[PDB]
This record gives sequence, C-alpha cells and structure tokens, in this order.
Amino acid sequence: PSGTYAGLPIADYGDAPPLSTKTMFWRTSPEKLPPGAWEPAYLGSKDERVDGPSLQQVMRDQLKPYSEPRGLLPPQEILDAVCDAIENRLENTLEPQKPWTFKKACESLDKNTSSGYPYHKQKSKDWTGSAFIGDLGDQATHANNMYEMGKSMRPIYTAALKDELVKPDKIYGKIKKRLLWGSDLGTMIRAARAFGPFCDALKETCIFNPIRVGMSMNEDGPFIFARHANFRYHMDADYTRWDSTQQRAILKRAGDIMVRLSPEPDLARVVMDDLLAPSLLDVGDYKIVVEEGLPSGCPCTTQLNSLAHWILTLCAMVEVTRVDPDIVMQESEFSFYGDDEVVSTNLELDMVKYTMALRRYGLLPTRADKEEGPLERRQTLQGISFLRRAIVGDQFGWYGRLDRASIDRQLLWTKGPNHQNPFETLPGSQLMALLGEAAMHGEKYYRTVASRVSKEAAQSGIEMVVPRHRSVLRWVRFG
Amino acid sequence: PSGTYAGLPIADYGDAPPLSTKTMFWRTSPEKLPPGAWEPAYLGSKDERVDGPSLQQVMRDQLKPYSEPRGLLPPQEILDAVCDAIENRLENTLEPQKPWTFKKACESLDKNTSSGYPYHKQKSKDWTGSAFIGDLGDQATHANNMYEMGKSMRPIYTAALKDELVKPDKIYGKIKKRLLWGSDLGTMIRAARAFGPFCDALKETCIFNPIRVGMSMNEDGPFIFARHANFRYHMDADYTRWDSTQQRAILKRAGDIMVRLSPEPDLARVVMDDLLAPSLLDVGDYKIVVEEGLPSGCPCTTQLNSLAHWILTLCAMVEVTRVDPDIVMQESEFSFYGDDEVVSTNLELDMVKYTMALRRYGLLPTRADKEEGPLERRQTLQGISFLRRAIVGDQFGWYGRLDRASIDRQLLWTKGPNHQNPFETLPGHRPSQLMALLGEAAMHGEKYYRTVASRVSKEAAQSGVVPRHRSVLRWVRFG
Repeated sequence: PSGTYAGLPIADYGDAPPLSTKTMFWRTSPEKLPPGAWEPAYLGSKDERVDGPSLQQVMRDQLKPYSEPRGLLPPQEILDAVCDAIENRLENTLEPQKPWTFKKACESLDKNTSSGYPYHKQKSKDWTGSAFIGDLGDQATHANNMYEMGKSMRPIYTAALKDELVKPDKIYGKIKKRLLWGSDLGTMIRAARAFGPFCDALKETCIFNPIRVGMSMNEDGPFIFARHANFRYHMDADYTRWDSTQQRAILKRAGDIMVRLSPEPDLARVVMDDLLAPSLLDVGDYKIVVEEGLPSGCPCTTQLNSLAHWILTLCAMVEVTRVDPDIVMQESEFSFYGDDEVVSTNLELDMVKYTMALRRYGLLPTRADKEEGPLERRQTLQGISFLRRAIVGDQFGWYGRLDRASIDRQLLWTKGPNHQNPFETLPGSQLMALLGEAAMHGEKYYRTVASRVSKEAAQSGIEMVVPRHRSVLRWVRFG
Repeated sequence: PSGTYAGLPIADYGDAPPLSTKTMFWRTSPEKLPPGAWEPAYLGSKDERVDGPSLQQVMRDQLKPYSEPRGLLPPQEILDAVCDAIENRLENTLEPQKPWTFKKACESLDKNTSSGYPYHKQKSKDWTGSAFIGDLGDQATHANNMYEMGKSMRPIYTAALKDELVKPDKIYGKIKKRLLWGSDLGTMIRAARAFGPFCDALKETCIFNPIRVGMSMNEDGPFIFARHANFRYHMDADYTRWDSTQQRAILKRAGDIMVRLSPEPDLARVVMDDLLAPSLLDVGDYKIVVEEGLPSGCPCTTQLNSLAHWILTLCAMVEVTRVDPDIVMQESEFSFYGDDEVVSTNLELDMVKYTMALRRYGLLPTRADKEEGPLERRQTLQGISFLRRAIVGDQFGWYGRLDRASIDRQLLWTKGPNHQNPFETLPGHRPSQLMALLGEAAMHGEKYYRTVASRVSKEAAQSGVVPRHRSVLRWVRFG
C-alpha cells in the first residue's frame, strides 16, 4: 500500500482501534453552565452538542504541521559548544546510577494506559503485581531479549486524540482536538531499561538543573523561584506547536547526551536510534511515516523534549550575545518542562534578534497579546506562568498559584467513567486540593470557593469540614 | 570600490607602501645558533630560512580578529559608577596643565618613524630642529589649523607588521607576525596638542595612579612594588589579543574622561571623536573600515588603552565584590601599562566569577600553565611579570629583574640597520647595551654574572671594563 495521508507518506495498513467518542468528564450539578465556560473536547459524530466533522478529519488537521518545512539548523560550532557545555554540566551534576532491571522497567509503567501495538489492551489486564503475563508478557519478554542483544526494533506509535476541557470555540467554532502519541509496550520497556537511570538521576537534581521534570510545586517550587529571582531579567516565550515544529537533529543531540550519560551506552544507543528514526504513526486506517517532529509517546520523552528546549534556548542566546554558552549559563537560570519555559538572565538580551533566531529555527514564539513583534523581557519574575500556575511572591517567599479559571473549572467538572453526554451529572479529596489552591488567592475567593464546596458536598457523599482561610493557607504554603 | 577584506568592509584603494622584508636584528657572532633559540620574524618570499605564505596573508590572519563579534558591555550602573570613581580620583590627583603649543606637539614626536599618510616619509627628513617644513610641514600646518578650528579630520592608519624576536615555532611552524597600527602625521599632531597635558600630568603621578606609563623600573619600580606588596593577594591575567578584543564603548568612556580633564575640552572632544570613529586602515591593497578594536597609532593611545584596562578591571571587581568602586580602590593596588597589568587586593575575590566576567567582556585572560579554567591568585608578589620584568624581593626591597633567557637573547642579537639575512654579523663594533646587560645579569648572583662577564669579554675582543659584582649591583639597585 502506497500513497500520501495528510501530506505524510503511507507505510502500511492501520491496526489501531477506532477513536474514542466518549469523555471522562461529568458535570457536578444539573444546572446550566455559566456563559463562556469550558466543555469537554469534540466527541465525534455521536456528540449531540454540534454537527462536526469526523474525528479522522480532526486528526488529519492536527497531523498537517508534521509535514511542514523545517527551520534552519543553528551554526555547527555554536551547536557543538552548547551540547558540550550541557553535557559537561550534567556530568558535574548527575550522580552515577546502576542499570535498570527488566523487573524495574516493568514496574515503572502506568498500568492504566493502553499497551499500544498490537493488542491495544489496558496494561493492568495482564499485570500480576510482579511481572507481565500473556500476550503482553510475550511482548515484554521479546522486547527485553532484543534490548539485551543490542538488536534493533522499529517502534510503532498509535495516534489518538486528547480528552480534556477545551475552550468553547474549539467545539462550536473551528473544531480542534489535541493529538496524542501512544507507544507500544515493547518500546516502552526498552526505553525504560535504557533511560530510567538517567531520568531518575535527573529527577534527584530537579532543583540544581533546569530540567524540572518531577518537581513538587508546593515544596520545591519556592526554591526554584528564588533561584530564578536572583536574576535581573525574566521571560517566557510561550511557544505554539512546540512538538510539531521540532527538528530531529536537535533531538539527536539530546539523545546522544542521554546515551553518553547512561550506564549502558551501547544498548541505549540502539534504543535511541530506533526512537529517533522515521516514526510509524497508526492513524487507524494506515500506518504513516513521520520523519520530523517529536514522537511524544515514550516514557522518557519529557526529559528528551526538555533537553531539546534547553539546547535551542542556549543556542539562541549564544547567537545573540556571541559569548560562550558557559558564560550565559553561569549568568542565567533556566526552567524547562517540555514546551514550558521560564528564562531568567543577567545578560542584556536583544529581544529582537532573540525572537528572530527563535523563529529562524522553526519555532513559534508568541507574545501574550498574540500580536507580531519581539518577545518581552521583564525585570521581575512576578506574573510569569509555569505549569499552569502564576509565580507570586510575598513576605513569606515565592510560590506558584493555580489560576482562577482552572479552580472554577475543576469545581464545575469532575472526572469519572467514560460516557457520551458530557452534561450528565455523576451520582457518585480533589475538593480539598481546590480549597488549598484557592486559599492562595485571598479570603474573598476562598470564601466563594468554600461556599461552593459546602453547597456541593451536601448534595453528595459525606460532609466535609471547611477550614479557615489561615489554616489551609498555612498548610499549603508551609506544610 | 566595495567588498569585504579579511572580513572587514572595503572603503577605498590602498596608497600604503609594500610591507618591509628586512629586519633590524643582526647576529653578534658567526657561531652556530643554539637549538631552540629565537630568530627574527618571517620576512616574506625573500626569506631564505623557510618558504612560507605571503606577508599579505599574515596580515589578513592578524586582521581577522577585528571582524569577530565583540563581548557584552558591563552593567550600566557598574560602568557609570567606576567611570565616576576613576574621574574623581584623577581630579583629586592630577595637576592641571596649560594647553600645548603647536611647537611642543611637533617636538614631542619621534622623528625616527614614518610620517604615515600620505607621504610615508621618515619624519626626520623634514625636520629642522624647530618645526616641520615641506610636504610634512604643510600636513602639520593643515592639521594644526583644523585643530584650532574645532573641525573634524578623519585619520588614515597604515598597517604594518612588527619586527621582533619570536620563538622559533612562529617561523618554522604556524607563522605569525604582530600587527602594528601607524598613524598619519596630522592625526599625530592633533592628538598631541589635545592630550599632551593630560599624558604629562598623568606621567608625573606614575606612582600614585595605576596608569604606570612613563615610570623607570630602576627608580620608581621598588616603590610601586612595595605599595603592591602591602596587599594580600596578587594576580596577572596575561591577556591574549588585548587590542583586538577591546570595545569602542569602553574606549569612548576612557576618552570622555581624558577630554573632561584636558585644558581645552572642546577641541579634545573633536579629536577624540575623530580617533574613536570607525578607523580607516590601509592594508596596502585597500583602505578598509575597522569599526571595533583599538587604533594603536596615536602617541597617547598607551594611556587610553591603559585607562580602558583600568575601567575593565574595576568593573569586574565591582561585579564580583559588589562593593563601591572607591572601596575596591582603597583595598587594592593596580598597575597598568597597556595590556600589561598587576592587580593586588585584600578582597576575597572569587576568581571564577572574575575570570567569567572578564571573558564576558570579550577579553581573553590566560593562565600561566596555558590551560583553560579560572585565573590563579597567589599570596606573594614574587614571580609576577610587569614590563617584561619579573618581580623579585630581598632584604633591600623589591625590584624588577630581566629573566636569564632575555639576557642570553640580547647577547645573541643586536639592533642595526635593516638587512635581509638575520644571520649576518654586524661589523660596526655597542657599549651601552652591553653595560645594561651587565647590570641586568648582576641581579642573578655572582655565578651568572661571571658567566655573562665571560661571554661579554669574549665578544668584546672582536670590537672596541668588567666591574666587581658588588659595585655594579649597588649601581643598578641603589644608584
């Protein structure tokens, strides 16, 4: 079978299941939603809210960016210098680790997700509490033996659409639904055995290194934000379509770093070469070949993406300041979580040329006002957003507080089993977390949220104590 | 004519003469040279020692750094504070001078150098003992009239290569020859009339101010070095390519200081604006535009460069210690002679951040071991180098002593008229140089003094006595 699907070459026939037409989101009260409120994403032809396209068409629209022409590669000298600097800092920072066993790699996986190709069964269905059995067991054992033998296997990714609350324009206007990459159990296990040590050692230094994957916002957040605030200028590029716009060369440099820092470099080399090769995405009908972009299905993909972001940012700064990357990196503090970034620096950065170099690389940096022009740099960290939270500071220190919209949203919607009508009320913890996140907004918003939770929990399950603002504020700030 | 020469824009055609293919250095005896000894720099296609590139190519190699991106400017508050501190110290220390006459400026110049553009004639060829006449006289008179009128003239610099003894690797390996900037007689005279008072007033205070230009090692050396030794820590950055790495903004601040302290500030403003504008360097084929770097042709440039050095040093220290610049300067002692420096301080200086800030400014500080990394700070002034001398101390005090290698070198090579084969023996019979060598050798002990005395006596029976060690030692130490 040959042809062209969504601008991307076709490799084989699709073994993926049909796209889900149900959502996990239930309403908390049968009342009408407030105007302008958020709703679960489009659910297909069975969605009774609107008459829209097929989910296949939305996935094709989301797959269009992966066919787009790439940007320019950074200068080779600058790129080499920045990769060497990053690798050397990680050498000085990372604690050497012992290789991961097959058992630990199997125990690291989430059993509440699909096994991917070819069985597409929920992992927990073949889990005994110790190891994998059955079909998934054979898959795991074959993957492990191929890992130990240093033999290549080609990964098969499965395309899906993300069930989440979206802006109403994304349902009643131009319908859009985010594309998710699922990975197969064999590739998951190979990547686990290969890069589990690296990811764990990187998590142990989530404070001393800009790759913040694994941090705790309530405990480790304030330290990270004080470290950032030690600096003069602050920025957040807020990229649009970060994963679709990536170049495989940057990910190859990042993966080379990850391999060189891994305890079993040859096996991780084989697994990374398999991961970064042209990927086979199963869109249901066909298996297509995606040559560029980020395959965001693997368990270690977040660390890899963050490293790529680090590389790109440092490259841009060396292109603007023309000083060596170590000079920038000793005069700067970075925070990277995939596509999310916070950059604090003391260097006088020409934001015009900085944005020009970023856009030259194929990236899509956006101002907050969504207008054209250079990126903005501020002299204070307050107001910047990271992990959907805003960075605030007071006499007690810095902290990250969840925005108000997300709190109201989680008050309106609760997660549950999959159903078809998102406005069905569920007749069946998170409320206390919402109370805590609202406490950081003042006593007014805390009183509002407290009234809402008190009225809610008296229509369902069991009663719940509604603490004073000061007590819950103390608990979430200083635990 | 347009284009790009050695990475630098082209402005016009070259009126400069061909590069010199002769050297002033003659051998002292027809004996075989010791292995690894130093020889005059590469002399072109006519050099019978090696077959190397054209001198034009060596000049291109030396002009390439001037096309390189500059470093970052220091923080504006730090730069302003240190410039104010330096200007105030010079105000409190320097004696006001009366403006210079045309005759004094004309008599300040060395008459044994080229007049530069447009005649490239030896100044002494048009010198009467009182003023300039002929072509050079008209050039001088026009320059003076433009000075008095406060009208701008653009300087025309002439590129050349420095005739000097270099290590053999710079002849038989990678050939390198230092770049010299010559200035035109008109700009020389204008700069003289403008900044002669400042340079003289700075010279009379060569002991109380770090700009050590004009000091006498035998007379003023011991005092300066004792003042240095009043301090705890001592360092010498030993910069590589000091002049190529300078930023015109620092030179502009230094020149603003020099103008504001001059008796005719409005005229000196015009002269400095002419000096620091993008310079027109005549490389023989073209006249190119060098926008950055240091134009090292004018008579006062040694002060200017040194002043720039001062600024940079203070900035780094103020960036490291974050104490007020006057606090640094009362807890420190500086010595600056262009690219040469000695820094003594009582402050606990983080050499990591000091070297980092220096390299951020575009400078290239180098360790003594020629390895990369931060600069070393020592607890003794012993070993530090200043004006090609080593700083030594004994029961009689501190002094600067020429190393043994340079003594042997000056015993092997003598200065004379320009010739093509550096191994020709000069038949012209040099008592002053020999006595200076005797004095410099006396400071190494009676053994080395006896060796040098044997060598000088053996080389003195072919030409034209040898005092007691203690007598010549007393003469050079305590005169």
